[PDB]
Amino acid sequence: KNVLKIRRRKMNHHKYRKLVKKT
Amino acid sequence: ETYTEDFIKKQIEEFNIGKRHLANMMGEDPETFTQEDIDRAIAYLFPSGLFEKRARPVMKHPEQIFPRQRAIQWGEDGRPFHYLFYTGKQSYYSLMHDVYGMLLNLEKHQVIGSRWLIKEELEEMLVEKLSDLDYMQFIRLLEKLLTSQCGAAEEEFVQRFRRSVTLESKKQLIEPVQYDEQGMAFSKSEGKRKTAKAEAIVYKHGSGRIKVNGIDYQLYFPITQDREQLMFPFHFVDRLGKHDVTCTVSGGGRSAQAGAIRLAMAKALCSFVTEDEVEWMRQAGLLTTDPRVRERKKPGQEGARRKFTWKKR
Amino acid sequence: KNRAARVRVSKGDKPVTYEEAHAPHYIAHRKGWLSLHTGNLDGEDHAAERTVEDVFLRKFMWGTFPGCLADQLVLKRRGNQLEICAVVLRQLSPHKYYFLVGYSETLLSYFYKCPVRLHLQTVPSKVVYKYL
Amino acid sequence: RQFSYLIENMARDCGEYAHTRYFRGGMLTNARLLFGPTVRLPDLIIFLHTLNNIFEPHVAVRDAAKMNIPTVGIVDTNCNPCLITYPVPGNDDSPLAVHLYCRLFQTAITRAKEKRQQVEALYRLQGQK
Amino acid sequence: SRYSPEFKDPLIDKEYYRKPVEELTEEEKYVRELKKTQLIKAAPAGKTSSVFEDPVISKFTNMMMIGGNKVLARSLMIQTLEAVKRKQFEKYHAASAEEQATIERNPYTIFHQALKNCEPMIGLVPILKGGRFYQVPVPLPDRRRRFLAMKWMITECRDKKHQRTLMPEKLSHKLLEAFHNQGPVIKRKHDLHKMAEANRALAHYRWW
RNA sequence: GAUUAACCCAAGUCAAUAGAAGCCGGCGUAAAGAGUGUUUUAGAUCACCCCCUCCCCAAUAAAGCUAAAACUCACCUGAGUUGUAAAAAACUCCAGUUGACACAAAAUAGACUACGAAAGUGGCUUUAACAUAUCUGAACACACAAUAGCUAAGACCCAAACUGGGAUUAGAUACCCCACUAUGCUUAGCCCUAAACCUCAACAGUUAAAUCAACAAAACUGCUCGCCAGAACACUACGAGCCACAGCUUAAAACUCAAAGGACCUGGCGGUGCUUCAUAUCCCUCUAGAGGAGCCUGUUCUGUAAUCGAUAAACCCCGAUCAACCUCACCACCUCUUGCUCAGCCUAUAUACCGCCAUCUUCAGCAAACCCUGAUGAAGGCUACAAAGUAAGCGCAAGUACCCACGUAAAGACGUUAGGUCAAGGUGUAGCCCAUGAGGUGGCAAGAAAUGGGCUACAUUUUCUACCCCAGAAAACUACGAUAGCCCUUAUGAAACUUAAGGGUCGAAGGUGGAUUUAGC
Ligand SMILES: [K+]
Ligand SMILES: [K+]
Ligand SMILES: [K+]
Ligand SMILES: [K+]
Ligand SMILES: [K+]
Ligand SMILES: [K+]
Ligand SMILES: [K+]
Ligand SMILES: [K+]
Ligand SMILES: [K+]
Ligand SMILES: [K+]
Ligand SMILES: [K+]
Ligand SMILES: [K+]
Ligand SMILES: [Mg+2]
Ligand SMILES: [Mg+2]
Ligand SMILES: [Mg+2]
Ligand SMILES: [Mg+2]
Ligand SMILES: [Mg+2]
Ligand SMILES: [Mg+2]
Ligand SMILES: [Mg+2]
Ligand SMILES: [Mg+2]
Ligand SMILES: [Mg+2]
Ligand SMILES: [Mg+2]
Ligand SMILES: [Mg+2]
Ligand SMILES: [Mg+2]
Ligand SMILES: [Mg+2]
Ligand SMILES: [Mg+2]
Ligand SMILES: [Mg+2]
Ligand SMILES: [Mg+2]
Ligand SMILES: [Mg+2]
Ligand SMILES: [Mg+2]
Ligand SMILES: [Mg+2]
Ligand SMILES: [Mg+2]
Ligand SMILES: [Mg+2]
Ligand SMILES: [Mg+2]
Ligand SMILES: [Mg+2]
Ligand SMILES: [Mg+2]
Ligand SMILES: [Mg+2]
Ligand SMILES: [Mg+2]
Ligand SMILES: [Mg+2]
Ligand SMILES: [Mg+2]
Ligand SMILES: [Mg+2]
Ligand SMILES: [Mg+2]
Ligand SMILES: [Mg+2]
Ligand SMILES: [Mg+2]
Ligand SMILES: [Mg+2]
Ligand SMILES: [Mg+2]
Ligand SMILES: [Mg+2]
Ligand SMILES: [Mg+2]
Ligand SMILES: [Mg+2]
Repeated sequence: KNVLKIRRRKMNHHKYRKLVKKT
Repeated sequence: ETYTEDFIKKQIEEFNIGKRHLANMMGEDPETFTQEDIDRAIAYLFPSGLFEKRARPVMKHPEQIFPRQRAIQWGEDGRPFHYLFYTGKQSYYSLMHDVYGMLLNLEKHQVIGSRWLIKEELEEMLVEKLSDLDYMQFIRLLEKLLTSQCGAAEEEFVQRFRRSVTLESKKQLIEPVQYDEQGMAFSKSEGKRKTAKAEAIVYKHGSGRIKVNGIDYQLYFPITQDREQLMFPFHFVDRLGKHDVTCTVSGGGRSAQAGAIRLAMAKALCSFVTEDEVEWMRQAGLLTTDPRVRERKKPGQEGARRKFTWKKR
Repeated sequence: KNRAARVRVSKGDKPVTYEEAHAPHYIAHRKGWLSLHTGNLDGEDHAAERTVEDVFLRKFMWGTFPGCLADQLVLKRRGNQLEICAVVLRQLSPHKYYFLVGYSETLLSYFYKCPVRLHLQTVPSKVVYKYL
Repeated sequence: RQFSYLIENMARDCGEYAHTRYFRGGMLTNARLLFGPTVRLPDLIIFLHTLNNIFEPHVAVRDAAKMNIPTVGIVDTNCNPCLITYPVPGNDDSPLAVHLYCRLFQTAITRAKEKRQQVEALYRLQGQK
Repeated sequence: SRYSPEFKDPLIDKEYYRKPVEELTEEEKYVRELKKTQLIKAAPAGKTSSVFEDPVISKFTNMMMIGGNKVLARSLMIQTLEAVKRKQFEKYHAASAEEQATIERNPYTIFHQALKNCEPMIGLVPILKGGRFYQVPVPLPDRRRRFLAMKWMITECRDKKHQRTLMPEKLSHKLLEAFHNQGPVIKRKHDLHKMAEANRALAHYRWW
């Protein structure tokens, strides 16, 4: 299988961690 | 386009009646009118300049014209005549069966002028279409039959599938030795190099004089390499200073003329040397016409081979 | 890819004549010329005029025998004689073929100021060489 | 192939047909194209070996069933008899077994053809008188 | 080529043919009976059965030929051979009875030895590796060694450093220098050897 | 949208809204077996009968121990060592031999497949020690849970986030090199997360029937618990709990979309593998060139009142085997209106086309009609000691042309690039008709500049003359070198500073040309 569903979650989690760090 | 037996029978009746008509047209005896006469009369009455002869008018016997057709392979009841019909290759496999059967019987009991027929000739003896591997398998089986102690019955069979090939001897032809008014023996030959054409008369006895268009060879050929070419044939057979030559050459340049004379002298000189010496001249390249001639220029390119510059991209 | 005078392969249902089935490189090899005269020989004159006359006669005969021509015309010139040899079909009544022969021979003789003869060979249907 | 020559001769001697060579795709299911629209197919196919040379069922076993042709077949312990109409379990490898089978079928076929002529001939003689 | 593959090259060698039959081996006997059935190409208009034929000089002459002008190329060659011989006769007559023995006066012996003194034993090929081209010392076949010796000699004589000196005088002077292991063509060989030496560590980069 | 006709229903028609219409299906890859094990109340029939893998191999905890390799120290030798596609930085109380010497890690055995609930566990020894004589069962509990991380105190060989330096790069917050810290270790407490996946639940049973969407690790039955119900929002918000305070667990909704998703087939593509090769051909090699100078010619730009088309390979001395007028289609001005034509249009559209072509092709494939395989899916169809293909026709091939049977021409299918051409001619569609048509006069067609192709050169293998290869002269500021410039004459034409030829005058750049690049067997 491709990892396209993982990649969506990967970016969501990355952006969330960065938002939390920024705020 | 299938052709039935009744159709061919009618075509042969027409050819025999027309054969008598054609003989009557030309005022020749219809009884002694051969196929060579038919072809000659048809070429006169229907002149065709088409380069491909197969496209020209023809009046041949139906057997020569029409292709071979296999007859029906089953009767009214629908039963095939041959026990190998359902293979689709009954003629090929019947032959393999016959050759395989002979190889078995031998065990129970115990080149230069001929070649094997090609696939297209086997495909006509059998009247079937064959693969390339089918042809090989059949030949591998015939070769296996020669290596055995094949008898007379097993030799007439193998010869049916062998085609005599006419080897052409490479032995150089020799010109006749002629005699002049004074009784001096001489030979005459000709040579071509590029656009130069030479005719040389080599005398059996002489002092080594060579006349080219009436001129001394060293005055006619001031270039030393052109003179080496004249020396080459006589030097190779150890006959410098033993023959007189009078040759005429036209066309081409100085080098092409020296080459044309070299070939003309060598061919004429073959009349005065031993057969073994003539084969040495042949093997030395002295009796072969050089086929290397100028190639035409093609349109869209600078030369015979050179292309126009591939423009910078 | 070359296109000139090439009937292209199809599904095997298109009947072509012998004339149609041969590309130009077969001219003088497998097929002959449809007009024979002396204008294109070395040292001969009036090739341009013979060419115009030939183009007209082909168009003229196409429309004078509409739907009747089964193959290209063969044009023959001997001296001042002009012979037109045409392969036609057997649909038109013979009376119409005699009318059009008399009409065409006469009209063309006065047009080009030469004795013109028309030779008709009839076939039941267009002769098929192969199905491309 | 050890018995190709034997089997081809047995067929010719009994007046029947043999196909011991490579079997080309569609000899039976596409016979009209390969042979002609009026070609008559076999009424009975006898397999003396039901497997091909890669140890798989001979393609004609399946294709004989497709064309609704009954099949007689010698079926060894490694063969598949499901589609063979009249299977005969027996050794297909030993020359003694294979030779026997050829004698039996050859004899059965030769006797049956002779019987057909006897019956017909008697049926005609009695018909006239 | 206008010769079919069946055509074999002609063998122009008088000795090869006069050789007696008894001396022949069973292999050499087969080749001779075979050629009697083969097609033979016409002899090219260059090489003949002359005893004065030298394949090396004929090859050097062709490498000097510009635009198919063989007459001029041959003229320069014979002028160089004459210029070499005259320079050696002058050195010979001006020398002492002892030195005369060591002075060579045959221009063919000088020409051949001059080229053999310029043939390079090792060569360098460029090899792509790791994004940089590397010069790599590589053995050279004998054909390539002979060609390079000739090409370097002709190239040196065509150099513009020579002002108004004719080719027969330039080439004759370069041959006599190389005959004595001197001159710029010998230096060009030594440089190729020094560059191949300095690139000794890069020999492994070769894969053949 | 209008209009004509038609269709449906009909005193209705049907736009919006709402309702009617849904749980016995699933959980390897589509959503789903919750990281692991163990209850109660219960459920099951797999518990009595009735039976065959107890012990040992790398479970776990504790204590003790060490063979190989490091580090460090010492003596003796060496001047370098380290780093690699190749370098730099770095070290030089450095390196090599020998000896002494671990709170680190655990070759081979292991081609074994064992232990443990899982996580995990493969150096040695010893002690303790691996639940349940039905099964299932706690997300309301309890006890565990790799790596990373936190708190505190220690150890420290080596490795190593971060950081610094070196190098690479347009940049390089990377990949490559060096140094070094947290950290990996121990002790004592936390944290409770993994693609914790063998993505396949426990127990019992079966291999026969329908074997079976595909793929993967064949298809199922009984029973039970857990879980799932379009995508995305969302490992998110809020609430709650927690030694967690940038955390974990549980976990939505609004707005939005007509899909998302799983597995395959075909094709393309891969800085895609292996093998074998290319033959003027990819590299190396061979010869002469282009790229530098002048000139000729095309094109692009700029300019002009003043055409058009081609324009990566496959444009660029191309349509043109050819523009002073004409040609001519352009510009300016003037003139004609059933017009040389039973008109005309070089007006738009080559992305409507015929016609004739480029291109792969310096290819060998295209394909009707059948047959068979795949459960009768998109699709696929060969093995010669042959295993499902048979194949008309087309192309190649063969023949033919040229001097051979060689070579060179010619030929070269189906398709590819909506490739070129409406300006060869013809033509679909649209448009112009006192003008987008027709005619006349005159005129443009240049060069700041750039660029493609070619020509002639830079000379001594040359320059001039004789000759057509046995010569004489020339040879650097009067040499080589313009086919350019200027002047004159001539030729063609009605027309020539303009086109061509010749002569005179003039004697310039150029001194053999970088990266790159063309052709030839
Ligand atoms: K209403
Ligand atoms: K998890
Ligand atoms: K191991
Ligand atoms: K160990
Ligand atoms: K896994
Ligand atoms: K693919
Ligand atoms: K250049
Ligand atoms: K150029
Ligand atoms: K077109
Ligand atoms: K057009
Ligand atoms: K149009
Ligand atoms: K000058
Ligand atoms: Mg993958
Ligand atoms: Mg997102
Ligand atoms: Mg040339
Ligand atoms: Mg072409
Ligand atoms: Mg068996
Ligand atoms: Mg899933
Ligand atoms: Mg699990
Ligand atoms: Mg649990
Ligand atoms: Mg339990
Ligand atoms: Mg943990
Ligand atoms: Mg820790
Ligand atoms: Mg370290
Ligand atoms: Mg540390
Ligand atoms: Mg430890
Ligand atoms: Mg795991
Ligand atoms: Mg899971
Ligand atoms: Mg469970
Ligand atoms: Mg959802
Ligand atoms: Mg998470
Ligand atoms: Mg959260
Ligand atoms: Mg919260
Ligand atoms: Mg090339
Ligand atoms: Mg230039
Ligand atoms: Mg233009
Ligand atoms: Mg354009
Ligand atoms: Mg265009
Ligand atoms: Mg005008
Ligand atoms: Mg004009
Ligand atoms: Mg106009
Ligand atoms: Mg197009
Ligand atoms: Mg040929
Ligand atoms: Mg061609
Ligand atoms: Mg061909
Ligand atoms: Mg286009
Ligand atoms: Mg107008
Ligand atoms: Mg001038
Ligand atoms: Mg005049």
